[PDB]
Amino acid sequence: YSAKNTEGVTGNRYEDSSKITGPFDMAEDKVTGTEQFRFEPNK
Amino acid sequence: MGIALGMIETRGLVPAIEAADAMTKAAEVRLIGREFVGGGYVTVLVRGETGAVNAAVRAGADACERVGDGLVAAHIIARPHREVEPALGN
Amino acid sequence: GIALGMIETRGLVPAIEAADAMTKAAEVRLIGREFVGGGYVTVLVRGETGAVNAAVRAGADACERVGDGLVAAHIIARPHREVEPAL
Amino acid sequence: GIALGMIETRGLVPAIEAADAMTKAAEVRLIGREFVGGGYVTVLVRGETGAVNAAVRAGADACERVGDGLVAAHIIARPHREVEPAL
Amino acid sequence: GIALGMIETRGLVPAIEAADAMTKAAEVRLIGREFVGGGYVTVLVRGETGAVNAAVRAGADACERVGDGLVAAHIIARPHREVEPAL
Amino acid sequence: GIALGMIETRGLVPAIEAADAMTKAAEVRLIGREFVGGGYVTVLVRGETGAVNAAVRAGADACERVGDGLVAAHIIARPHREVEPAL
Amino acid sequence: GIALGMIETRGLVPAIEAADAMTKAAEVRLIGREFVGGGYVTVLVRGETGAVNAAVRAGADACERVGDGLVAAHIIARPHREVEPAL
Amino acid sequence: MGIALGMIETRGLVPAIEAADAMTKAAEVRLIGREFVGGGYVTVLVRGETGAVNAAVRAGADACERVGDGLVAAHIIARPHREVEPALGN
Amino acid sequence: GIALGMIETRGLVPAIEAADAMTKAAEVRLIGREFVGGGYVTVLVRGETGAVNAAVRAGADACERVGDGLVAAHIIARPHREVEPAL
Amino acid sequence: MGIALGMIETRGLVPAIEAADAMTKAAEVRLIGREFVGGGYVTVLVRGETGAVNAAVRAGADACERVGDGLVAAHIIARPHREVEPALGN
Amino acid sequence: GIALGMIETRGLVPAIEAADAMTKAAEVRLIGREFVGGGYVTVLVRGETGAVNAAVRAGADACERVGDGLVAAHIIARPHREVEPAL
Amino acid sequence: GIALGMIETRGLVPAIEAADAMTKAAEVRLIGREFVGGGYVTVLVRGETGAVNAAVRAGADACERVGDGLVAAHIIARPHREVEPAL
Amino acid sequence: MGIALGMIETRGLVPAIEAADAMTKAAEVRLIGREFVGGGYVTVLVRGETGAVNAAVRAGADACERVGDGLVAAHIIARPHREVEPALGN
Amino acid sequence: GIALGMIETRGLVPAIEAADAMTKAAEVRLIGREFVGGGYVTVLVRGETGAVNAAVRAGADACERVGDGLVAAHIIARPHREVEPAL
Repeated sequence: YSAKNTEGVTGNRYEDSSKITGPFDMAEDKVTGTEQFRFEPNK
Repeated sequence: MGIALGMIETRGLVPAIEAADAMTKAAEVRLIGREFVGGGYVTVLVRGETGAVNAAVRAGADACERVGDGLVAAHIIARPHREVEPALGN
Repeated sequence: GIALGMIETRGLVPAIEAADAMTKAAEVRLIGREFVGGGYVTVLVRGETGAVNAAVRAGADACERVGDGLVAAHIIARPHREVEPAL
Repeated sequence: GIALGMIETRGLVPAIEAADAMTKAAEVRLIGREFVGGGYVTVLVRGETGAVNAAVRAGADACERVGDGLVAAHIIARPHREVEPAL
Repeated sequence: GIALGMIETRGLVPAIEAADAMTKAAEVRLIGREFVGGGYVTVLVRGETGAVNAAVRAGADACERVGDGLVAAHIIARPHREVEPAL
Repeated sequence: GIALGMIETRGLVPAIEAADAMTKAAEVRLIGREFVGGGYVTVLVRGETGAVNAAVRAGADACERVGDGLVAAHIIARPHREVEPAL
Repeated sequence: GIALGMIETRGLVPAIEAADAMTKAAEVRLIGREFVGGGYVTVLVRGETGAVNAAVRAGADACERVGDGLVAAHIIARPHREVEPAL
Repeated sequence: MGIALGMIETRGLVPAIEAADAMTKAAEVRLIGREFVGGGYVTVLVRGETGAVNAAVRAGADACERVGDGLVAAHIIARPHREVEPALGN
Repeated sequence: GIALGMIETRGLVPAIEAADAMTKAAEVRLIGREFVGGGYVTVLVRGETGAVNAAVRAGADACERVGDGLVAAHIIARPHREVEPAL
Repeated sequence: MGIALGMIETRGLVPAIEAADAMTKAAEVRLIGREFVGGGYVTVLVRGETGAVNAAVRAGADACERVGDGLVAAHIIARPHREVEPALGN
Repeated sequence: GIALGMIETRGLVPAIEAADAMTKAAEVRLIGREFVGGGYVTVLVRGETGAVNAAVRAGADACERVGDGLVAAHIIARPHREVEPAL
Repeated sequence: GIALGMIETRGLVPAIEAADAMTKAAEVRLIGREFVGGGYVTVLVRGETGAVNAAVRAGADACERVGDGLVAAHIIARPHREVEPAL
Repeated sequence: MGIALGMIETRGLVPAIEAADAMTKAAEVRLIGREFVGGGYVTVLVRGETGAVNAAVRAGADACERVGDGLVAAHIIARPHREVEPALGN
Repeated sequence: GIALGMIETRGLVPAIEAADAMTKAAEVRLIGREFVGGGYVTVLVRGETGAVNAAVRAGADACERVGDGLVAAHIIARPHREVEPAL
């Protein structure tokens, strides 16, 4: 019962937020390796 | 011994096997648990480094969203507490 | 052949008839008849990838609409060694 | 772990709460609690690359709303050995 | 770790400077430098997954304007056990 | 198995990642890497025809974007016995 | 393998060219060349299930344009152990 | 010494023997077989080098289009698999 | 006998296609497998003149729709003895 | 023991720290000291030969603008005087 | 007579064509062949001055558009001793 | 002399022009000449960072207008140890 | 031996060997190398006296450009360095 | 060091001003104070390439307006040993 509430994917504590970071801020239309960009995790 | 825990629940054993196969084909993650919650919920438990766990779990979510009834959530913990570990069966 | 052919369904009637489809379709050997819970039953067999493909085919034809119905049909081609302890 | 994560913030309270976020999100050890001056406080943590990255991202996402928020949040994967006396 | 990253470029200067970035940004072991032929030069790094993409960090934005420029920067989360003879 | 699979691509990035896709996708052994020349790199795998067929599909859709793209892909089930010197 | 591919047509000109297609298509072992009567001619070949599939696909795809062409291109993966004594 | 197959289907043995004689009057080939399929279906199978086989079957086709029930098919397999020789009887 | 057929194409995949067509078409032994460089790959077969022609036809239409296709297709009628070192 | 002195000003400790890391990575030059100026000003002081110092300082200035508050000052001293040495730990 | 004729062309198809033309239209001796790289192929023949002239005429004639066409035909009438290590 | 000065071009003409410009303009050591393939040519010098800078300026301003010219002129300020064994 | 270096690079070795013929026909120069750069570039090294090498390179640049695709790159080197000799076959 | 930097000027006052800028601009030792005759005065400094380069640039662009003015300002990096008589 009780409202199965379909809901999909959270990627909680992803560690991909672009901020002060420094070594990050790279994926920006670049690299193009693995899945760090593919099918963005739409938190 | 990988401390980062990746761990995913899904509806049905087929999506669980999808997730586990993606785990073992994605990164340096060691599957540590495959348990049946009940009512069709099956959870997979893998260990590894933070980056490896993240990549593997996201690959599993990608490979699992469409198979069968599909997963309901994907979750990763980075620095798990040692007190939680007995609840996983150590 | 080591590839995994494995099927999920609601209720044990489709699971058993799908296992029969497995064993009469191609060269396979069942290594799992799992009770997932809540009516979910999984049947899983070993064989080469072509044989398991053709077997999963047959399992699917007579299962989606027999009994209570099929949930998912699947093919595994490379069972990872790390997956083996889980099976 | 030689991977070095480190976070600047405007206030001791966000600094220490972000340190707790670092520690609970990832199993890494912190080495520095520095008072820059003018309210700027820096926290220095050590661990492997993935762990420190996940920890710092979690702390940056959980620290902006408390006090004056973040000032900077960056990590170094393989810091130089001669940097060690600086911290 | 054993995670495999690697980068190509059209030339040897961008390739070697990218390898410099690989070994400077993160502490990843450098395992190979190969001439594909006709100017395609690739370089291979191994290490932790976070450390692997951490190496690729500096290379990607260091070899874009060097010589003919970056060709490809895709990386592998894990290679298989029999890929090594082809490496 | 004597079935043959082999694909061609510009640059070794797509080559190795597609070989990885093949070796996670089906029971295929990478029997050859060939720097054909002019940026062409080809991978050769033995295997069962269904397995190597699934593997060549995986390699094909692996690098639609990786590197600068594919060049060719196909399947051979029975090469002639005298093509071994060409293998 | 244990799988049986087998194809029938009016006359054997299509049957023999289809047998050539069998052999050029996949690793398969031709075992039967049967003149049914009145023009039906059937070829019985043994091989792996996917090999059988590729073989029968090629034979059918090469049979329509010759003579009266295909009549029945069947595929079977595992006949029971009491069937091959009649074969 | 030739391995290529040149061979003819005919409804009726008249075009069958006419095709065989066209084979032997066209190019240097030897007929490896004459087979009664059933229901008037008859084949002639000849062996030889590719060019001779092609010329022979050319002449046979040009000769058997109208004779009797008529020609059914002509086909020129040039390199059968080693396992196909038993299919032609050796 | 010594009649030389040979096919040039772009890359190895159509080269393997052409070789397979050589071997499945007529009585020819492939004697040469050259990676010319810059993408050109050549296959060299010997046999009877008509057999060579049939093989060349099969190769020519077997390696053009695959990859970027062939660029050249030739048939030596008789290689002069002086050409033997070239083979 | 290259006497050439590079030294970089940053608002906040972050840009100073990756400034030092870039100093070390660009060239094998030695850092003589980091200082908390006060008011958020943090300064890095490195020593080495003139060309290596120039390259390292250029690299650090490149790497620090985006991260944190960014640069405040950046310049190269080729020949620090003897009278400035007591300011460097007499 | 040691007059040295030589031609260069894209792809070794027209190269071997015109080498056969060399040895097929004049009484010259084939001292060898060479694969320049990137599709460039040359052939080196030796013989009488007028004979080598007619030979290269015929070779360039048969090489002109076949495949990718001829690049440079040439005749030297009196090669020097120092050239022998270079040929 | 850890500073790694580096030049690429198309062909040995600008390559050795750059090389002797290196060794004649400045008192530094040339460590390597390499042929990338496809015409790209590689020269590697070592020396003091200022000396390397002067040398590379000299070569880059001396060799660009000869032959096909310079392609990749770039030097490393603080080269890492890890790349040297791969040199 | 005369250290004076002449080297000529061309597209394809037909102009390269024309240049080599000009070398060995002009002056006291010995071809010390015939190498294939890659992708079709072919280049030749000769060594000898300064004036001899200069005259030879003159002859090559007179008789090389109009041969097929022709000359791409030539020059002279007057007094080559000792450290270049390892790059010259050592 | 082995790097030689050196300048003329018309008048001794600008010469010593330039040498003064030499000796404080960068770590360098000066070796020559030569009176050419007719008013040309030459200053000879010895040091490493970066120091001499920076020092000479500073002294030249500081001495341009000083007195009558400079003469020439270009500097060699790695002088040949043969310049020993210049000592």
